[PDB]
Amino acid sequence: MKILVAVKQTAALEEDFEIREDGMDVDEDFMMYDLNEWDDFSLEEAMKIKESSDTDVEVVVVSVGPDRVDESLRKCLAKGADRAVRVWDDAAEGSDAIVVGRILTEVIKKEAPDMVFAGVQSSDQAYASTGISVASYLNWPHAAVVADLQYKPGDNKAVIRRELEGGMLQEVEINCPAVLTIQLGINKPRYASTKPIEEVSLADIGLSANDVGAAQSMSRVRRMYIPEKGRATMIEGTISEQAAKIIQIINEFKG
Amino acid sequence: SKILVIAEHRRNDLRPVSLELIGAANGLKKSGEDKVVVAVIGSQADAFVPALSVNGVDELVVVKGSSIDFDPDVFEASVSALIAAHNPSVVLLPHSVDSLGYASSLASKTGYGFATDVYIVEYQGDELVATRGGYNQKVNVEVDFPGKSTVVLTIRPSVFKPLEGAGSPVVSNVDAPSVQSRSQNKDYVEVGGGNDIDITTVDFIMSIGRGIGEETNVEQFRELADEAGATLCCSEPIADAGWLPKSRQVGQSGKVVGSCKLYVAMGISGSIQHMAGMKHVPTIIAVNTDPGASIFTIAKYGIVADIFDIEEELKAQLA
Ligand SMILES: Cc1cc2nc3c(=O)[nH]c(=O)nc-3n(C[C@H](O)[C@H](O)[C@H](O)COP(=O)(O)OP(=O)(O)OC[C@H]3O[C@@H](n4cnc5c(N)ncnc54)[C@H](O)[C@@H]3O)c2cc1C
Ligand SMILES: Nc1ncnc2c1ncn2[C@@H]1O[C@H](COP(=O)(O)O)[C@@H](O)[C@H]1O
Repeated sequence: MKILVAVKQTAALEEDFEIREDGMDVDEDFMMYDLNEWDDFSLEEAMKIKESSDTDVEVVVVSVGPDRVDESLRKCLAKGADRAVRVWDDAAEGSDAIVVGRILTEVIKKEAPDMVFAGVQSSDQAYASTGISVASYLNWPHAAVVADLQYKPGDNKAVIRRELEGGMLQEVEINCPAVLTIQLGINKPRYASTKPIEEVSLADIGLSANDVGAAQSMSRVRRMYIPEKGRATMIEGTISEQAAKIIQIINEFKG
Repeated sequence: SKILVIAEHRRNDLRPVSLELIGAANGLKKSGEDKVVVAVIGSQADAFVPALSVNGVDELVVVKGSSIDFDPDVFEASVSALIAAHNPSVVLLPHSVDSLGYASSLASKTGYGFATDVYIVEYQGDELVATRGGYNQKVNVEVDFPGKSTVVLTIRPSVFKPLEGAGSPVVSNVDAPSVQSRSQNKDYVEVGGGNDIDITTVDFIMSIGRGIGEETNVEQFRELADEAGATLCCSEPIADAGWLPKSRQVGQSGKVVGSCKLYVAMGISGSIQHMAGMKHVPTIIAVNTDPGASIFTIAKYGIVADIFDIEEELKAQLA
């Protein structure tokens, strides 16, 4: 019994970041990298399933990305993931959600897991696409935005709740194996912020430069730019006068 | 050419994002002669033809599949057959929880252009140019779809304006392709937790986010809210943690605060999903120590200061 968890190391930007000379991305010098927030919850859900079971449950984390990503995979192993896999070649640079879905599927084919978990979306690009693209290439049952999972290892069905707009959920019975995208709040991850990572090349999974990268993506980036955004009226001063302005605004509202 | 719009309904009600997409489709088409085709999918979807017989709809296709409401196998199959039948240049879906269940699967099988959560779209000549966000909404990413005769976009809700008035589409009925779904929908559910206030009805909200830190810090904001005559609401992490009831959560998964005139957002970054619940509020005050927080891009007033220091001074001045 095996659960495969696809994880992304996302980038967040420091203040005063700049667009790189070619205009296709932000300068990497302004990026801070960490595990995608949604992956904390999906990894925790796999671990909860592992701990609730007397049957062995292998939890395998997999990420497509350059060598910086090993730091995040190492942290997953430290939380009790059994194995971690990084897939990369430089040709994979610029791969969108659909191409990454394809690459992930080639690993999943070899791992032959009983369930695949992915996050609802990434905190950086927020495509909300990668996990369900994997489901297409696998041709597996799937559901997106899973906030509850009733599943025991080896069951051929599970019952999920998907989190809908406007304060409601929908219970859905889904055939297993399945791909699920996992929403924030499904559990309370316990670790709130020597076994090597397995390194896999495109060649290892039967792919070449022609299968991946920007040229095989389903849209082309023309440019990335810092837009003009709306601007607040910043209240400067001491805490006391900032509070005084808020009260005046409150009073204006009340009268 | 044709632009195909996939409408959305749930629990017998048409979701208003449907009409936004029709607005988007009509604004996008290059020529008077181009047609907007709207599809509504469900076993009881004929009920929605009056509500979709509106300005800017040239053709309305009622697709009867096996499920009442959204099912990802049913939808992917149906939309794939709609694309085949109508050969649209552009297909518009809502960036909704339903679409998340199938949009990218649809795009993986075929050579279709694809981008999600799009909030600017136009033709430059015959070239479709779409804009979405990058790096937690800190940039715009502008994309095109070279050589793609069909492009599927999911469209950010509450960006594109609906048209006004009725329409007279050519209405047609089709059966969805006959393939058995690998899931079955069961009950809709609203989860437990206190529900003493309907936050869609209140006019003055103080809302707390992850910036409050530990659960022990909730009480001081409850006290502030009470002293001010505001209703205490929150962002998702507070409610997910069980620190305030889900009924107080503002945003996509929570509630839209339609009656709110004054919203004080304390320790909330302003994610897109939080904004969905409160960006319409006429006077928004944000209190946040990160000047780069998205919330300041919609706030009327901003205070780059510690929320605990602000809360305590506010309380003292109010007394
Ligand atoms: C399908 C889906 C539905 C969703 N629905 C909702 C929804 O209904 N509602 C919702 O809120 N989110 C929703 N989200 C979740 C959303 O993506 C974000 O995770 C969430 O909005 C972030 O909440 P936050 O702003 O409180 O936390 P954060 O983004 O972590 O922001 C915390 C903020 O506090 C500030 N801060 C920290 N310390 C202090 C201090 N001492 N003084 C002042 N400021 C401080 C920080 O600068 C930061 O900006 C949804 C997401 C998905 C994918
Ligand atoms: N490079 C990647 N490697 C592994 N999983 C990924 C990668 N990119 C996205 N994902 C998965 O998709 C989720 C993010 O969704 P998206 O916004 O579609 O990228 C993550 O939580 C992962 O489960």
